[PDB]
Amino acid sequence: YSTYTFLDLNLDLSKFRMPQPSSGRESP
Amino acid sequence: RFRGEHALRRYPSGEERCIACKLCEAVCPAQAITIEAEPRADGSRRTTRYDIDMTKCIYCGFCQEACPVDAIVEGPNFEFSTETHEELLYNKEKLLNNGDKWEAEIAANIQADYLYR
Amino acid sequence: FGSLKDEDRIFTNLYGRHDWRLKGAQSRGDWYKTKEILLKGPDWILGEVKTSGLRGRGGAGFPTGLKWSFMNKPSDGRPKYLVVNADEGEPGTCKDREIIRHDPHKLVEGCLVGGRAMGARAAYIYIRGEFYNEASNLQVAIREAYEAGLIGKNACGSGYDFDVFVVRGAGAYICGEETALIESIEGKQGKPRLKPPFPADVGVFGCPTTVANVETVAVSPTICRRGGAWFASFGRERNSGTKLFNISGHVNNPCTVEEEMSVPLKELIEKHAGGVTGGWDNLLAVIPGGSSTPLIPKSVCETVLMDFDALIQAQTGLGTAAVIVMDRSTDIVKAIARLIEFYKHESCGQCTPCREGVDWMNKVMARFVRGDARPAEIDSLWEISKQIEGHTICALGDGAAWPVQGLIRHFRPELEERMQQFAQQHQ
Amino acid sequence: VHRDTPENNPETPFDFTPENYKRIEAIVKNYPEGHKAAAVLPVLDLAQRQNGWLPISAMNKVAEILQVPPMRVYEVATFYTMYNRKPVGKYHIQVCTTTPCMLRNSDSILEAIQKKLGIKVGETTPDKLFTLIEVECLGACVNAPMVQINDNYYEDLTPKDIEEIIDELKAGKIPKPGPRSGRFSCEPAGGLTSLTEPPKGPGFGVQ
Amino acid sequence: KVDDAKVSPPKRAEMKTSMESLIHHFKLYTEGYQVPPGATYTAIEAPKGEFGVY
Amino acid sequence: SNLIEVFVDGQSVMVEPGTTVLQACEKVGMQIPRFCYHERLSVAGNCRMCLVEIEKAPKVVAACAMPVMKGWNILTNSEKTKKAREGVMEFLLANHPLDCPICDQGGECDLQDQSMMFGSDRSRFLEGKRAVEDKNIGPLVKTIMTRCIQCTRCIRFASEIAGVDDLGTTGRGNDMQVGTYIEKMFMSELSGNIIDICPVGALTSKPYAFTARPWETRKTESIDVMDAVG
Amino acid sequence: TRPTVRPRNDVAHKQLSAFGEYVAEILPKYVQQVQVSCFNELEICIHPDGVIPVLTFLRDHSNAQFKSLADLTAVDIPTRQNRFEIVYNLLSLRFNSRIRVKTYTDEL
Ligand SMILES: Cc1cc2nc3c(=O)[nH]c(=O)nc-3n(C[C@H](O)[C@H](O)[C@H](O)COP(=O)(O)O)c2cc1C
Ligand code: SF4
Ligand code: SF4
Ligand code: SF4
Ligand code: SF4
Ligand code: SF4
Ligand code: FES
Ligand code: FES
Repeated sequence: YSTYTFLDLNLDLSKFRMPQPSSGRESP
Repeated sequence: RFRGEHALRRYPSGEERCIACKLCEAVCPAQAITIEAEPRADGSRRTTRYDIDMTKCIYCGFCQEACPVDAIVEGPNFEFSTETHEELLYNKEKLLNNGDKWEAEIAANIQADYLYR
Repeated sequence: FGSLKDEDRIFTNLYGRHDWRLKGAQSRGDWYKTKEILLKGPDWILGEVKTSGLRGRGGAGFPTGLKWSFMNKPSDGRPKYLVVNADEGEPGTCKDREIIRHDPHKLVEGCLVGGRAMGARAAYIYIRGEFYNEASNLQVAIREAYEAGLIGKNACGSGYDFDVFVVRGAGAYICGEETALIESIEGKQGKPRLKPPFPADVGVFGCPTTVANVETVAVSPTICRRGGAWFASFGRERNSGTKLFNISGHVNNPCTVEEEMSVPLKELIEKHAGGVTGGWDNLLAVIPGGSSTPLIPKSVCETVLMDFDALIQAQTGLGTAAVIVMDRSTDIVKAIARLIEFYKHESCGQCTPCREGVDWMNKVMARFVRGDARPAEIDSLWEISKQIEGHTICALGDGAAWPVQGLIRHFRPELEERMQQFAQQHQ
Repeated sequence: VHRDTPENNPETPFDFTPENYKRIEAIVKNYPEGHKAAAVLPVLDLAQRQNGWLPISAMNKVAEILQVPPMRVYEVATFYTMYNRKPVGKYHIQVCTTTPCMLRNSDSILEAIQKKLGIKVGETTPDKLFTLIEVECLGACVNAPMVQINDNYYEDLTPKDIEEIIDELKAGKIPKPGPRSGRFSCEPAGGLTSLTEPPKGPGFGVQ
Repeated sequence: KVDDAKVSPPKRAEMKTSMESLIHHFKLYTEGYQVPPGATYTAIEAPKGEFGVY
Repeated sequence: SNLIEVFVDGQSVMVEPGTTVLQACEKVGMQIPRFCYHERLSVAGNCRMCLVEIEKAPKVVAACAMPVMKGWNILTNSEKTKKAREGVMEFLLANHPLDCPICDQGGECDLQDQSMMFGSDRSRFLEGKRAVEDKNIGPLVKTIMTRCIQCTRCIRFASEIAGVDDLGTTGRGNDMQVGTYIEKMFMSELSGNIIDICPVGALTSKPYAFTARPWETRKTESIDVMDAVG
Repeated sequence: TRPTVRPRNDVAHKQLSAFGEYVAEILPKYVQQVQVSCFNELEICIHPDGVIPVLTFLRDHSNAQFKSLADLTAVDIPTRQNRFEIVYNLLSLRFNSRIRVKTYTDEL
C-alpha cells in the first residue's frame, strides 16, 4: 500500500531496537 | 569410381573449396601432400603452398575420402607423361586449372557415386 | 489411522483467521506461557516434539524433530542463525502467504520459542519480494509487538532474546534448496552449492545455520505448548499430524482446509465443498504433488489416503501438500507441457545434466503435443528421464523428470493415437 | 532480449537522494561487519525505485558505495527477474499462465486485451504507460487467473471486469487489489464457520 | 562395414550433420584404432600356398 | 598414525585424512575423467564428468570434491559408472557446433580425447544448437564463444591467481555467456596465459592463429631468458 | 554383445590348457614358462639351452607330432637387457594345432 517508504519500517523502530549487534569479526 | 589426375573444385562463385584443415595431408601413405596455410586477408583461412608430388603418390583413394568439406578429388583423365621430372611436382595454381579444365567431367561423376558411400 | 479420517473441528493447530488481524495481548491463544518454557533447560524442548515427530513441510521426509537435536548440539566460536523459508516454489502451492497474511503474530513467536532450541543468535526470515503488500506488513507485526518489549534482548524473563531481520529476493527459486538460500542471503548469484561440503549445518553464512520451513516452525510452539498424546492424533504409527491442503484447478470452491493425515482423496476432493466437475465421468485425472508428482488415473488414488508412505506405495509420493486435478476438456499432454516449459526457466544452469538436459526434453515436448514425427521416440524420451537422477546437484533435476517419467507411465495410448492423428493427417 | 549493453548511459549520470543515504545506514546495520559487502539485493533495488529502471551507471554507482568490482554487480542484475535493465512503462502487467492458471483459462484474462488495449505481448504501449508480459509461480493458484499490475495483484478476475481494471486505471482510478468477487479472503466455504475459541483452557503440558 | 563405428568410419551422410560423427571420423583419420597389445599369427590358403602375418 | 586405508578397485592404499577420491584414485594410476577440476586452481562441481560409483549405496557420488572416509570400496569400472560417464558426454555434445576441421585446438581438444575412449558412439538429437555470439578482449585472446562447454575454468582463474577480477557469468537457464558484461578489454600479465586453461577451443591464441596443427611439431625443451626467474 | 563381437569358443581353450600343462612336466630341465593366448594358442618360454633338444622331442612322439615347421622369425627389444628374441612356429599335422616356442638371446 505504501509503494516507496520502507524507511521507518527499516529505520525507525528497527534502527534503535536491533541490538547490539555484536556480530564479531571477520576482519578478514 | 576411377582414379587419376588431381583437381581442386570450387563451389558456385568460387571459394577455392579447400579450407586447409590439414587432413588429406595426414592420411597420405606415401606422404606426397604438402600444405602451408596462413590466414587470408579477410580472416577466412586458406592455403598458400599445396604440392602433390605426382611421382610419390601411390594412388590410394585415401585423399579423396578424408576431406570433410569435399574439395580434393581424383580426376578421371589420364592426361600425363611430360618429358622432364622437373615438372610433375605440382603447385597449387597448376592444380586448380587442371581441375577447372573439366568440371563437367567431375561434377557429374560424384552424383552418380556419392549415394553408395 | 482409525476411522479413515482426518476430520476438522474448531480444535486445530491454527488459532484464528477472520477474528483479529492486528496486535494485542494475543487475546486468547498465543503468547500464553513463555517464561516457564525458556527458563527450563533447552534440550527439554528438543525431543519433546518427538511426541509428534513432524515430518516437515519442506517437501520431503526427514522429520523436523531430528535435525534440530541433530548437530548443533555443541557450540564453539561462531554464532548460529535461523533461516526459515517463507517462499513458494511450487505451482499451486499457495499454502504459504495465508499463514502470514491474516496472522503474523504466530511466527515471530515461532522463532523465539523455536530458536532457543537451536541455541541460535539472530533470526532471519526470507520472502519472495513478488509479494509486496502482504510481506510489507510483517514489519508492523514485528514492531506492533516487538516495540512493546515482547522480544529482545532479554524478552521476556530470560537472558536470551533476539530479533528477526526480514529480507527479500526477486526472481528467486532460491528456496528451491537450502544451501542456495544461505548463499543468496549473502548476495552472491545464488548457484546452490554442492550438497556435502560439510552439509548445510557446517558451511553457512559465516557459520552454522539451519534451514527450516514455515509450518515446521509455525506449529512447534503450540505443539510444545500442549503436545500430548494429542501430538500424535491421526495417521498411522509412521506419519502423524494434521497439515493444510489447498485444492486447485477443478472444484466447487477451491480453498484451504486443515485436514489430518490418511484422508482418502475421493471424500476430500468432493468435500470442501463440492466436486463441482463430474465427481465421476469427468475421468478424474489427478496430480498428487504440486509439480513434484506425476499423474494418477482413476485407479486406487481415489481410495488412496494422503498419508505420505501411502503415496510411496503408488508410483509417486508428494511432500508438497497441494492438489491439482482435471476433468475432460484439459488435454493432459497439452496441460503438462506448460509444467515443463516452466522448469526450463527456473533452473540455475551450473550442472551439465540439468542445463542442456532439460531442453532436450522441452524442445521435443512441443513435437508430441503439436503432433509430429513418429513413435519409438517415447522409448528414448523415457531413457533421458532415467538418465538424470544422481547426475544433478539439487533436487530440481530429481524434480524435473518425474512428471515426464510418470506420464509415460499410466497413459500409453493418448500419445500413440495422436502421432497417428497427424500421421493420417499428413496422408 | 540481449544481455549486453551498447554503451547507453555509461555516465547517465545518476545519484541517490540525500533522504536515501540515511536508510543505507540501517540496511548495513542488519548484517555483521566485514562480511557486509553485499546488501546488494535491497540496495540495488532501492535504486530501481528512485528511478524506475536502472541504467548502467546505476550498476556502476553502488560499487563505489559497496567496494565490490562491478562485475560482481552486473552479474546479480542479470540473474534475477524483478529488476528491469531496459526502460519500461507506467504499468508493467502480468498474466499468470501455468498449469493451474491454465486450467481456469488464463487466456481469458489474457487476450481480449489486444482487442481492448490494442497492443501485442511483450511490447510497451506506443506512448509509455502500458506494457505486457506473463510470469509463473506467484501468489495463489487457489484464485482465478489472477493478475498483477505493479505493486499489487487482482485476484479472481474475469474478462468482464478486467476491462474496467485497466480502463478505470487509464482514468487514474485504482480498484482495490483484492479478489473482487466471490469470497474476499478465499475462504473454505464448507467449514468456514468454526466459531473461534480460546485455546481449550490452557495449562496443558505444564507437567 | 563393422557396425560399432570406433573401427569403422561413418558414411558421408552421417559425418556431415550430427556431432559425434566427426570426433570418430576426425580422430580416425589421424591416429588409428587402438588395438590391444599382445601377439598373434594367422594363415590362409593363397593360390600358390599359404600366407602368414605374425 | 593419521592415515586411512581405502580399497580402490579391491586394492588397499593409504590416504591422509581429508584427501578426496580423486587424489586417492590417482595414487594407484587411474584418471577419473576431468573437466572442472584442476590442480593449481580451486574446485567446483559443475562438470559432472567424474562420477565414481561407491560400493553398496544406491546414489552415485562425484569424485572431485568429497572426502574419503574409513575404507569404502571405490569402484571405478563397473556397469554402473559406465552408465554415467556415457550419459554426460552425450549431453555436452548436444551443442557443440560442427567445428573440428578448423578449430585451432583441433589436435588436443578434450571433447575429443574423452569422447572416443570414454563415452558415446553416435548421436540422437536431432535438431537444435543455439549459437551465441563472440566479442573481443584484446589483440591476443581470440574468442569464439559458440563453444564453451562452460566448465568455468577461465573464471575461477581471474578472481584466483592473477588478481584481476573481471570475467563473469551473465545469465540464467540454457543461456549464460561468460565474457564481460560491459565492453572492458581484459589485459594484464599472466592473463595471456589463459589459453592453456580452457579445455576446448573457446579461447585460442591470436598471432599463432592459423599456422600449424599439433601433430606435426617437434618438442625440444629449452629455457626462456628475458628476465630473472627464467 | 553378440552381433558385432567375435563369438568365442571354449573347447579349443580347454585342451590346449592340458596338452600344454605337461610339457612343463616332462622337460623341466629346459622349459621355464608356458601360457595360453586368449585366442587358443600357446607360447612356451624356453631357456636358450634347449633348442635342438626340445624340438627333437616335438619332432617325434605319438602324443605330439609337430612335423611342419612354418615360420621362424625374430623381434628385437631394447630395455629387455638381452636384446633379441626368436620365435619358432610349428604345425602338427595330425592334431590340428599351433604351438610357438620363444627363446631369448643376445648378440654375443
Ligand atoms: C523447485 C523447488 C522449490 C522449493 N520451494 C520451497 C519453498 O518454496 N519453501 C520451502 O520451504 N521449501 C522449498 N523447497 C525445498 C527445500 O528443500 C525445503 O524448504 C528445505 O528442505 C527445508 O525443509 P524442512 O524445513 O521442512 O526440513 C523447494 C525445493 C525445490 C526443488
Ligand atoms: S581438401 Fe580436405 S584435406 Fe585437402 S586441405 Fe582442403 S580440407 Fe584439408
Ligand atoms: S593420392 Fe593416394 S597417395 Fe597421393 S596423396 Fe592422396 S592418398 Fe596419399
Ligand atoms: S538442477 Fe542442476 S542446475 Fe538446475 S538448479 Fe539444481 S543444480 Fe543448479
Ligand atoms: S573445439 Fe574441441 S570440440 Fe569444438 S571442434 Fe575443435 S575439438 Fe571438436
Ligand atoms: S573458456 Fe570455454 S571452458 Fe574455459 S570457462 Fe569459459 S567457456 Fe567454460
Ligand atoms: S503459479 Fe500461477 S499463480 Fe501460483
Ligand atoms: S571434474 Fe567433477 S566436478 Fe569438475
